[PDB]
Amino acid sequence: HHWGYGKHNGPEHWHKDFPIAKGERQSPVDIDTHTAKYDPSLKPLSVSYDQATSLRILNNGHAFNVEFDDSQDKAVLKGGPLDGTYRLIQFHFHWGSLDGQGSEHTVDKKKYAAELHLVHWNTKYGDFGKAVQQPDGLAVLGIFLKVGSAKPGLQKVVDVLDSIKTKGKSADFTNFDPRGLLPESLDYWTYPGSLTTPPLLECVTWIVLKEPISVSSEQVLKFRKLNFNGEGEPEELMVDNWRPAQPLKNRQIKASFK
Ligand SMILES: CCCCCCCCCCOS(N)(=O)=O
Ligand SMILES: [Cl-]
Ligand SMILES: [Zn+2]
Repeated sequence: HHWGYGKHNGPEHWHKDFPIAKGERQSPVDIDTHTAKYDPSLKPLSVSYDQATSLRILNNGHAFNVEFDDSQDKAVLKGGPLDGTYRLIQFHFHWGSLDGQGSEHTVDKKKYAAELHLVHWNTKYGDFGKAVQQPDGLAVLGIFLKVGSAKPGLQKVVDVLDSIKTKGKSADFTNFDPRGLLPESLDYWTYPGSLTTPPLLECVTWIVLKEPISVSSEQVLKFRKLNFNGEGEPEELMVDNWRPAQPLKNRQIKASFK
């Protein structure tokens, strides 16, 4: 009985195996734009993905991960609310069964069609494993997806999904440039949170971009053709793999823009 997004193993069940699910800094959260406050102490955000080197794409039964070689100082996120440098290790998405839902974070309760998560770990901790044992071990750059014009830079990801339809399948995925998934503006909201999937560790500094990227209906429809199940098992489409907004508790969301 592994965790998932179904009626008997979904978000409302996670707290039993992962008590931190009801913690003090859980993610995602609803971003109340009027309550968010501009923070002058925030330094310029720096996203340097020029030397990013992807290696493989994997269907882990919950979503698909585009993995990067993080053995060297490449693809780093710094500045903004961050102290030090964070290295990109992988990115993945959360999406819905319909265009009207899919994102984890919401903006004034608005749900986007999907949400992209670029996961980075604080280099001061040596590697990802040690970083997830620290309150400032991770930084996730979240980007909303809305349905409209196609995102050219996402097509290579879309076209490889047919080869990793089921849980456990992976495929070579080199030379993918994540810069092609970024919106024009880097305006963002930030707050201290957690991983949105078990183990739900509270080690994340969330940086959620205000400007969504547009993807075509055809592109997201292909995301929805993936399977939660493994090969040879009854088909359960990989859709609605998002955790709903959690209590904000003793936290404040800061804006990088006035
Ligand atoms: C402690 C070992 C488990 C670490 C698992 C990390 C999964 C990270 C990806 C899922 O998180 S999210 N949605 O970006 O917040
Ligand atoms: Cl189901
Ligand atoms: Zn995620």
